[PDB]
Amino acid sequence: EFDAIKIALASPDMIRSWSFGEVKKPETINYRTFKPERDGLFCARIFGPVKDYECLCGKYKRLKHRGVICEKCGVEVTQTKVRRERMGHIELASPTAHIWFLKSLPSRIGLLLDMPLRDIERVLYFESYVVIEGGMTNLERQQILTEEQYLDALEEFGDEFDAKMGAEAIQALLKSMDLEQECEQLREELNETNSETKRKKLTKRIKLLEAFVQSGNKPEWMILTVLPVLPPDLRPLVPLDGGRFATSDLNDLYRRVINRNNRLKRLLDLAAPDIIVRNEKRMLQEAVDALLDNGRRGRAITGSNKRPLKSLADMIKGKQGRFRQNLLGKRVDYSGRSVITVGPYLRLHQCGLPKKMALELFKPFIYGKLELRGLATTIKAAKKMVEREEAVVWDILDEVIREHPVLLNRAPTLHRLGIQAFEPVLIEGKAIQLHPLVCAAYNADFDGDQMAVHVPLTLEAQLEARALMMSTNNILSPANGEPIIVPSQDVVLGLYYMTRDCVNAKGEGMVLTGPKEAERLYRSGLASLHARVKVRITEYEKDANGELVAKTSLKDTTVGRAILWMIVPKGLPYSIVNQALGKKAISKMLNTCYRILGLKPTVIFADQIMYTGFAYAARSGASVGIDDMVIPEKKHEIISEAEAEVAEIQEQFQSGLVTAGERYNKVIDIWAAANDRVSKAMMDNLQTETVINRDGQEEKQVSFNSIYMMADSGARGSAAQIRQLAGMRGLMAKPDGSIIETPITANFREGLNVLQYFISTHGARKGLADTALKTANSGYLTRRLVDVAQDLVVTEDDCGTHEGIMMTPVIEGGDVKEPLRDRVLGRVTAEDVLKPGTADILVPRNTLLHEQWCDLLEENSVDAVKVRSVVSCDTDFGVCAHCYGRDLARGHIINKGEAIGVIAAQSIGEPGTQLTMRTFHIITGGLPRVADLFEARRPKEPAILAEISGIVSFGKETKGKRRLVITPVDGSDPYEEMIPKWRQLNVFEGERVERGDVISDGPEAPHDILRLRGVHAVTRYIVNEVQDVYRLQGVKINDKHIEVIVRQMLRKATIVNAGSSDFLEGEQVEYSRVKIANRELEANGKVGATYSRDLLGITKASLATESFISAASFQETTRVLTEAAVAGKRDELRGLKENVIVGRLIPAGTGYAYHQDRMRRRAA
Amino acid sequence: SDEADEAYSVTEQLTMTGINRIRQKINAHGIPVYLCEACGNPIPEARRKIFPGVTLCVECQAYQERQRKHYA
Amino acid sequence: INKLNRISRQMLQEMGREPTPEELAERMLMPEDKIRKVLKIAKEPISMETPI
DNA sequence: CACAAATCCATTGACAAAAGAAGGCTAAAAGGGCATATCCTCGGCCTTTG
DNA sequence: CAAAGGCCGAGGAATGCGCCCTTTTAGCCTTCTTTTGTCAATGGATTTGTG
Ligand SMILES: [Mg+2]
Ligand SMILES: [Zn+2]
Ligand SMILES: [Zn+2]
Ligand SMILES: [Zn+2]
Repeated sequence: EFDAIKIALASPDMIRSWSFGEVKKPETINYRTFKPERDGLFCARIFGPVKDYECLCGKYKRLKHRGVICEKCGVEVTQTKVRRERMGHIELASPTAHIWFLKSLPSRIGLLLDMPLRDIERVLYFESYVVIEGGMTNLERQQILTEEQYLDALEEFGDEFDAKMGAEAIQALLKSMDLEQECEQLREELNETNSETKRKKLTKRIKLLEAFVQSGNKPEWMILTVLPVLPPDLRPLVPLDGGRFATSDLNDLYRRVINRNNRLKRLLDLAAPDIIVRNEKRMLQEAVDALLDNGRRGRAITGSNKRPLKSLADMIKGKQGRFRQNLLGKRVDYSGRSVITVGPYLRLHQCGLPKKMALELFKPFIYGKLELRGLATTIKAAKKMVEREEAVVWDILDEVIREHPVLLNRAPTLHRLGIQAFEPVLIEGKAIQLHPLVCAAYNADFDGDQMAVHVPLTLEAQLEARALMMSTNNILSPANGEPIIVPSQDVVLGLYYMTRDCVNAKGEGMVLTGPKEAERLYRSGLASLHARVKVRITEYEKDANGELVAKTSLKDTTVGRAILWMIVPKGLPYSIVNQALGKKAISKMLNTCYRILGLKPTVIFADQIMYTGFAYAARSGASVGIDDMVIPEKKHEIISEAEAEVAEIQEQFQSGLVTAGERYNKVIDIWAAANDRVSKAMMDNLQTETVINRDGQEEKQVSFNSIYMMADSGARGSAAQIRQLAGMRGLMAKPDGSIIETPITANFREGLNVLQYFISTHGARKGLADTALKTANSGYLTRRLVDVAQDLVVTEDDCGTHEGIMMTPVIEGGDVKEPLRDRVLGRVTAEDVLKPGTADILVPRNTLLHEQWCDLLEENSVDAVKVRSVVSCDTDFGVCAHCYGRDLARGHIINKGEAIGVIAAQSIGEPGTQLTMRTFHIITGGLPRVADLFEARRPKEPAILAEISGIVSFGKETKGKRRLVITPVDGSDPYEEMIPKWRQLNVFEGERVERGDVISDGPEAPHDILRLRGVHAVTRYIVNEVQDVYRLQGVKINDKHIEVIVRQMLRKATIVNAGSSDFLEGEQVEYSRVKIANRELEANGKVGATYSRDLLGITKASLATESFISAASFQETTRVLTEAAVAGKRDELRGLKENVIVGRLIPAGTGYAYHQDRMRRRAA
Repeated sequence: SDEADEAYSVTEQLTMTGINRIRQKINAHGIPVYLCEACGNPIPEARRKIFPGVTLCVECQAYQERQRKHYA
Repeated sequence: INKLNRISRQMLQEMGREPTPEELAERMLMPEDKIRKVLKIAKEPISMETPI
């Protein structure tokens, strides 16, 4: 409908073009009748009627009188939503400089006049006259004169002398200004001003002058003469209860302007002196300022309160502004929340919706059904039916709800799995029943959390929920393709108890005929669930071109192993269930089922796993007692020995043999060591038990202790919490991080006395205070990242580039901490992978390295594959599907369209929430280190590099820094470095060093790494560091996501050789533009311009957006809007955030086709 | 999550990082130095038997502890 | 309104707790409906940006 | 298939009411004139006082 | 020769703030003229009755 937004400076005439009438009186309503006034801010002539199709007084009260203007009040009879649309204007009696173009930092008026800000402010607030074209009389244009000086200069000069003060002075300075002429003089000086500050500011000014020329703006429009008036329904004066009214602050500021403007007209008509009229003009200036942007002058005028009034600039900016939480965060209909419960019988695709929420949300659908089937004559009769909640509204509910997903969403949507479409299953009660295997995605436990359900309304949104967000489509973490459907705690304890043998149970060494017979034997109670039997198992192995050959054999398994084999689908081997099956065993079981069989068998398998886990966990009868905390008997022996050691060390310290802090360290170490012995002793007591037996002799097997079974099945708990339960508690911290050296020699099976329970409170309160505040800013990294990587979208199928990073294993000194197959799975190869025979193309090229190719690669022991990276993609304004990879949220390759930048932001932010919130140093860690990493900050101690290649050489001695020069083997050596002798060198002056090499030691600033070595160098650096943190805590997140964030980082170019192109030299340009520019200029008979690639921290790169509707969201709205106005910018929308704001489809998801067809039209 | 389980993780990390810092400061395995690196004095036998690998006698050690107490 | 405030500020002190509008209309000369509407005249309504 | 009573259709007269349309009257809202001259704190600032 | 004190001024809460009188302006309130909706007559052109 518009396809683009334009912006400019508003002319006085255009401000009257909008207006429907000039507001003159300050009044608002009548105080008695409450009727709008004849010229007040709430008028009826200016801003339209108060009731629909009904003039103010009431002569014309028919909709048949539409559009006619009443005669007694002039109020045209229209709809009173027109009053929410019509502007008015205020005829300022004096020009008043628009505060944005004056008190903004560059001050477009100031840098456009080539005048200092204080000087304009002196002319403006009536300090000093200014020469405005003073003829030939030796007067200086824009030369300030003071009062006395203006008088005496006027002495001997009865001739014009043309000097003025006030806003009229600046208006006559701007109006007289010739913009192209100044561009010409500034080009002629830039010709011959070849010195840095002079020609620098020359060019920096000619840029704005040429821009003011192009944008159509006139320079003097920044001096308001007419002032527009926001319509009444955007600043209402509505009544509250009991004669009470509630207004906007905008009405106060508007009244202040109107009063002072009317008084100024009065003063001028009354011929008042200079002091009074000057002061009235200053007052009108400050009033208009406060109206536009209250607070830039100082101080923010306060209302009938202590707090400032809110203004227009405030009405847009700030989280209470329009952009923040009215342009994105909106309250939505057809929605509602409740308290979630388990509902463990559902399938992965459904959610128990209460009948009452379902009857409220689906109201219009139900009304339509009752009037379609004839059960309700009209919509009123259907309304009464479903209000009584009769007997057929329930059948209609079943029919309407039948295939109609509902979006379930929980409050911290860290990732896109905090929204999933489920099919509603109607239930009694008022709690939403949420599948158990979905809590991991939602981060939802059933101790009182709540969920919001929304209802898709369109067929297209029904198909987006079903096809896209349905819970049985999203089962792999989008950050890393491991399935997100891992069974959690009753399930894994069920599968562990059943799949866990003991030495002599009922029915040992029977040879069952198969899993059916083992189940029939167990359920009749003839055999126990863990009784090692020979069982005949038929497993089907797709060892073929997907042929599924069957093979039967005689395995040795427990009865539960075989009972559970009945649920496993065909393609899976039998060794998958033949072990104990803790937590990781189950996650890997689902994973291999997914890598063999796909998505439908995996969803079925997940449901069957949950069902059998819950069933055999209930049959487990796995309680928790007090006798289950087996305190080891050697605990007080170990504590006596440790107490003796601390007493001995204290005796030596008393004899001056050690210091104080030394002995503190010694005793802290003694207590940590004795705690380790107690924990080890208790776990070796707990983790095994004796039992008899076929032949009759005692035999040790793993313990069936319940606390241990829960810690060891991976179901819940771990040996540390087990240590606190039966072993000793240990040493406790303080909030400072110091360690209280009086340990907790007690456990929780015993008690703590008052002192130890006090001492533990220190660390407890510290941890809770941190977890309470981490919850506050839980999603700041995700938001920072989606600021910069938002507009990045997969827009192309293949770019064809042969660039690609060389993926290899990370060998962290010893072994590998991440193999090549893991780092390379899912990526598209960039070149042919040759066999170790060095003549056999193993994987040819553009081959999505799935698990087959990845196994082929690890098999030949090919350990350096060149893969295509998102950072080396030759695509413009996007990425292709080949340089990206596979999806990792769906097993397949990425689709053309997928908005991978937002996926990358959330895939780095959500997993980051599992990291420490405060940085800790060991290689630091925590989230703050990751944020600083992406901000690309300069480390204070940069290991200096070798900027040029050549023979090393030194120079002058200690001019602060020891000097060095590198001189090429055949080239010039104009680069020398002030190497600090503090920077203790690494290479002697007699070892010729290659370019891009270390000189000093220390942290490498990524800017220098990028400038010395390939972009691949900077990208490998960044991914290796940030993944260092993420592996430090144990969290897995792919490298694709860091790579796309980095490609958003280094997206600016700096031009060295401008070539035959049209780029200025020392200029930074969007690299995606300069690429196409040099490509085109080299297409024709020119040569391209060569640049130096840049790098910006995410908060710096996201501040450079091609649009301005988007950039006014996460930035200062005021600076962005002032700049866009003076630039005459137009936003051709082409973005995600802009199309969200303006209310159309985004170009990312299903909207990609809409935007493609629309671009077809706009190019036709 | 329960809001106390994450608190547990925070407290665990805090205490462990403190414990291991105060452990690394011990440097039990070491070299027999036999003489002070500050005053060259004879580090007495008992102090080298208690702390294998000392570098300061108790006087210079306590001195350094005062300064590193304040800072810098 | 200024006169109403003056007479009330005096009468509450001299009469005890507070002047009921019948008492003001008696002490004043008004007809006790005019006084009630004068009381009902709202005052300086509010900033709709007020916190909740 | 021929002749007189039964009944939808359109004007007349009379006219009750609804709608304005003015004229008059208050009360309400706006405007005008007024003629001795001029609090509490804090702190500089200077007169007086010793 | 300095010190106390008397004096003046530069800055803030607020227990702080018009009254009496003339003159227009709004609006309500009654009174009357006209457009409009209604009840009853009073034939007059199809509908039915008849043989
Ligand atoms: Mg909860
Ligand atoms: Zn009207
Ligand atoms: Zn590409
Ligand atoms: Zn010593």
